[PDB]
Amino acid sequence: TKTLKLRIVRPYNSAEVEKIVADEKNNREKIALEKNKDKVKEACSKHLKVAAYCTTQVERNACLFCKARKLDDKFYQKLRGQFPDAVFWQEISEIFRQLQKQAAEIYNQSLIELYYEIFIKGKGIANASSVEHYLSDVCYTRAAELFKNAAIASGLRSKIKSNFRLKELKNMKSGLPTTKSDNFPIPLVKQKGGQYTGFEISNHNSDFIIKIPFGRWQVKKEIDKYRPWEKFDFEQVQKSPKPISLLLSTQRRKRNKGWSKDEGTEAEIKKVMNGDYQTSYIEVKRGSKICEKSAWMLNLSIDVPKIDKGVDPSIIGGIDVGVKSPLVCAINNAFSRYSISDNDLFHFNKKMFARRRILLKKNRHKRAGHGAKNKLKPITILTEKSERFRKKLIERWACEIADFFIKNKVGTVQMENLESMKRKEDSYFNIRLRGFWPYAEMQNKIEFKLKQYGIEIRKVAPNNTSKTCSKCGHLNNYFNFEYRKKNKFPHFKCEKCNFKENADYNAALNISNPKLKST
Amino acid sequence: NTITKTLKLRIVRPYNSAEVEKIVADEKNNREKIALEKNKDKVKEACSKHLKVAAYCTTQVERNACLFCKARKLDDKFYQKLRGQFPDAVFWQEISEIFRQLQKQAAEIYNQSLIELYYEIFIKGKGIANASSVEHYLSDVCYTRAAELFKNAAIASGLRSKIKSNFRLKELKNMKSGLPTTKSDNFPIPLVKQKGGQYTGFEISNHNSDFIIKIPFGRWQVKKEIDKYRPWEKFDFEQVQKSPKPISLLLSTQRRKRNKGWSKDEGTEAEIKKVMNGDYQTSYIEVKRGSKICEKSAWMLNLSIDVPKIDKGVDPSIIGGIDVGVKSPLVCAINNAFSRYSISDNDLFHFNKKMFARRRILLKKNRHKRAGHGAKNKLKPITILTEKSERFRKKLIERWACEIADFFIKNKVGTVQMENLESMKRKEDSYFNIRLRGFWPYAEMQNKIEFKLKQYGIEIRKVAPNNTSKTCSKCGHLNNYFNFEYRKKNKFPHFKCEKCNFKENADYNAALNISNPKLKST
RNA sequence: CCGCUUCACCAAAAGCUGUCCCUUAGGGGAUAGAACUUGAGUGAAGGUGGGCUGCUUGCAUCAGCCUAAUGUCGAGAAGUGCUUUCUUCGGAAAGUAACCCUCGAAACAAAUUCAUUUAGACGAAUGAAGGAAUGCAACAGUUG
Ligand SMILES: [Zn+2]
Ligand SMILES: [Zn+2]
Ligand SMILES: [Zn+2]
Ligand SMILES: [Zn+2]
Repeated sequence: TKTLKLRIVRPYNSAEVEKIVADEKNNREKIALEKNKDKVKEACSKHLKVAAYCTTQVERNACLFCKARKLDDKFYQKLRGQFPDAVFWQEISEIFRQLQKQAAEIYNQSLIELYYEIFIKGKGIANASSVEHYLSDVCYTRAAELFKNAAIASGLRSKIKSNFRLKELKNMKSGLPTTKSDNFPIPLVKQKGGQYTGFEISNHNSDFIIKIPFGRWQVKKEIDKYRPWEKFDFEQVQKSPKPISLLLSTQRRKRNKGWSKDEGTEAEIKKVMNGDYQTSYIEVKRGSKICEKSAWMLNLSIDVPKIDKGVDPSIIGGIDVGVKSPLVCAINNAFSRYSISDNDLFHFNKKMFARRRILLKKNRHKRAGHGAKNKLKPITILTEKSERFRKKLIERWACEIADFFIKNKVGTVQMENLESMKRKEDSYFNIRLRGFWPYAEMQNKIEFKLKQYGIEIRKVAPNNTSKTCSKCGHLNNYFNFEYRKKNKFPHFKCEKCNFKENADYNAALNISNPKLKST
Repeated sequence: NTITKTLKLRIVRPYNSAEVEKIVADEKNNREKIALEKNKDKVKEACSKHLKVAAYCTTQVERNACLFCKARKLDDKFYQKLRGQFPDAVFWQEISEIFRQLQKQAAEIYNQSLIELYYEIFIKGKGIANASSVEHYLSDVCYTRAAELFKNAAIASGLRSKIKSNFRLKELKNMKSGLPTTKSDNFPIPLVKQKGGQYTGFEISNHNSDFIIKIPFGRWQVKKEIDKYRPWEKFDFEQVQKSPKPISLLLSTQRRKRNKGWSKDEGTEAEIKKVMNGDYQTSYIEVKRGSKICEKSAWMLNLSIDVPKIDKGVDPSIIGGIDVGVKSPLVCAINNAFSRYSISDNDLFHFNKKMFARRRILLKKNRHKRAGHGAKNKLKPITILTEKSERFRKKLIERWACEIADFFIKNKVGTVQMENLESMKRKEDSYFNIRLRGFWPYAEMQNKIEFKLKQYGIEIRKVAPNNTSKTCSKCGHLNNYFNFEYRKKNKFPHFKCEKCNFKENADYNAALNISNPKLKST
């Protein structure tokens, strides 16, 4: 099962109507061009670099040109009068808010009525069959006769059946969590197996076209003063449907910043469109980020069974020591990296050193009579307990690396060899931690943890890492470690590739290189 | 006309009687005399409170290296003797399990009454319910249920007043918010008794320079069924009028007497002093638990009080304004007398940055840090440091608010003008929102500054907030060039007018706009 | 050690200027200048550099105490997941114990009990009942 977040700029009614939209958008754009001959000098971005005569590019957010490209609902209303089946952005966003508040009201009121029905009249003793009877006989009919698409009512039946828990609240340990109606989409479920193909998603220019079936939604004569939204009907699909199709824009915003694309999900959407990857859920709500809380995205939810893979020796991992981290892990194929935390061990050594230097100043003439026997008594118990802490921390690190590789499904990791490891000046060790460390138990515990998950070890031990780039083995021999402390450990810039890289990840990439062999 | 407040104080012990308390006070005096003549000057640590009355020694100590005060401490076998001697007397363990049962039952009845009233308003009533219907259904359901379980009327009227002050009807009418429901066991019992004119409330008695409150209560009895599923439901709570047993508590004040402000008229010690002196009749009594300290939680107590407003020289002809700054957190601006206030002395954030580094290194990889023992323990260090940092933040905010109020009383402004909240979250010239991503809650800050200016009768006017960082203040010349990235790339300079050459602090302009009275409110 | 503080000295990847291109939505790359700044750089000094209790809280100091504590564990089985059995729509029951599964566990000091090798000290406890600093600054709170 998965949840996949895509965006929408506009509906897609037909071909020629959105053609007319683009054409008259460009027509107002060229009217803004030919009118602004030093009437404004903001030089909207794009508009200046394409064909214009303006002075200064301003940041493309408060300039006059895109407001002209921002179309008007007078023109949209005249378009609606030529073509009544050409619906637009405000119409679909009103329908979004209307269905969202509809489902939120029906959901919350049916929850509280179920809770009351079970626990105060019937005294808390019934079955879940009565819950399903309330579902089918009350809220299925309510959502199917408030809007005549019964599949949405079945999806709400599924949603409330998941969201209402009888046996939890039987002990009254908590309460029913209610929303502020900004956290609530609409189900729009179809069948999983075969017959209901699912939302008829097609391809477009690096983007998609959805098809969501509906009815007629006659705009009512009485637009209610108390109720600012409910004026539609959403008539029967079995009598007279009219499926709304929308343009699914693939722009994923990165935390209120510009337009970006993430491509770990586009292949999954293509797998939906070929015929496999049988999704059944289109959640329609706002985004959870800044300024996407007003623009309506879409959420495709999918289900796949647990198809296990295991590990394979084609994937070849690497484990290297770090300078900010005590260790790092790297895979030669994908990005797929992993740091190891430092701060807990750092604060622990800080407290241990502070305790030691406290005890080494309030003892020097204070505990008399014994000599340095009972002066040395409390530091030893500290050191056994510190050693047990270091052992448990190393076991936690080994289990973390094992979980990392098992999620990444790596068959074998090439781990850098031990005597070569300890004789390294670039490590996090031998800089602050001088030499006081049990390296061999760490290696043996890592190997035992990995072989518990069944992953072999290689001992490849190259001649010179930490300055050879993974893209091209230039052997950038100006990376002296003295130079690195002289530049306070800067990035690794492979100058022949113009390859600026986090300075230790490439060192971990050299250990994952399978072309060099073991020892 | 009046401003509400609460006072949080700690319960020391259940004050029992006059005779039994005379017995225990004389027993403390007896132990003091016994260890007075037991020590034939094997001691030189007579504490300061003892050198005046019994001094055969050398020096003074810090009132914890004493022995006579240590002799005043009472054991627990003598309390078992007092348990056997007086079965009518009350003691901590019984009162604590009473209050735990009361917290559990009050939370359950509060949840059941909230969903009951939501049902009888919106489901069966089809949403057809004005506010008078809601009060009618409050009195119809919640008071009847609470008097059906608790034979007290005080707890019943308290639950009705608490649910009335919690069921915010208009937001759940137009679907604007979420239905409340509690989760925590730290749920305070409301305890309302009225106070208007021919009634007083709870009988505050200053017996011997201390504080004794008197909660009316019935004669509880021991249960018979003790089910294994729910342990704490183990009492009966019989009727006040058939069998009154007033639980009377003692609240600590010895720490408050040693403050700088105790012989004054404005610090909260003077409100406690007037509560001792008859007036400031309380009405609303919360019984919380404090920090979990040493296997036995110290139950706090909250005392409502309707203080009259301090006059303190108010004349709303004078007008001042405040902002959010970039060098100071808050800057205050006087319209005409050219007076400015700022606060630019604290080292608070390396502290909150070490905790946030610790939270992030716990949070982002929680998978093996402390697993196998629930999620209440898995976030246990985080909860202690978040509560302590929010307490530090609230106390710094209240110190800021008192400095602001002292400034405005020093410059005699009768009414202050403050920004709209919907703009304050979206105001990126702030000293906040650039150092801090999602940390600070500003609604509580504004509530504290609103209350602290209300404490001198200075009113707070919501204003038109639009583009205040660039509109000038000496003359309204509308210098709309002073953009955000323009401000960053000029190294955060002075704002200067295009034609006044008004080179002054930009945030000080951003409040001297609001300090000019010509802005209409909203 | 210190990604602790102060002082002094020192280096510039990160920030600015300026240049140039590419879409210029997000911004991406390099070359010369300065130190506001930075530094997990150097030297002198001191300093829990984590907490707990001290009677509502915070900072600083002080008295005593805990710390492997960002740790490690105790008990369970309300819930999540998983196995088996049934109606086979949909859930139940038995477990299992992996779980952002549930409840918990360190911290002033008098005094008391029981026990320990020989009145000293340790252990297990006991557990509220004004036994507790100084100085500044405040001190409506819950719920949503
Ligand atoms: Zn523009
Ligand atoms: Zn390379
Ligand atoms: Zn004394
Ligand atoms: Zn101006």
